[PDB]
Amino acid sequence: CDEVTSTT
Amino acid sequence: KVVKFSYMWTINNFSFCREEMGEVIKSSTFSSDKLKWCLRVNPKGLDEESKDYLSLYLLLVSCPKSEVRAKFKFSILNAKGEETKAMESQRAYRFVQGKDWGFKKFIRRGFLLDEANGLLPDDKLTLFCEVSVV
Repeated sequence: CDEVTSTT
Repeated sequence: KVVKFSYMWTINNFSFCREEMGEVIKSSTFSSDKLKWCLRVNPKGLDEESKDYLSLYLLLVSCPKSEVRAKFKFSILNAKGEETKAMESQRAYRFVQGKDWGFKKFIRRGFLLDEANGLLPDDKLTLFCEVSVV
């Protein structure tokens, strides 16, 4: 749940 | 050198949100102008994997430079204004104009929507974002 991601 | 700033976003009538999976609500823009930022939430997640979660991202809306690096932290405020359930970037991320970064699985809908947990006082969700640009 704590992973950083981007929508692109 | 170092610039640190914050934004509090109150989303009223949260329980009434009709956004389906993939639909987004964007906040008003904010700054520390030069740079303009906004928050964006998917009440029913970004995709099938995150359907059970709110997804929350920081978006760089306007940016004079090629890129900016920023660390960020998001939290939920309780009725006392205390931060709870915070998630933080472990390092700075590279933003360009129109780029977001954040948490696909920020908080479980089944937790947040149960009013006994105290995170929707008067049906309002209050998010707090802190950003640091170095």
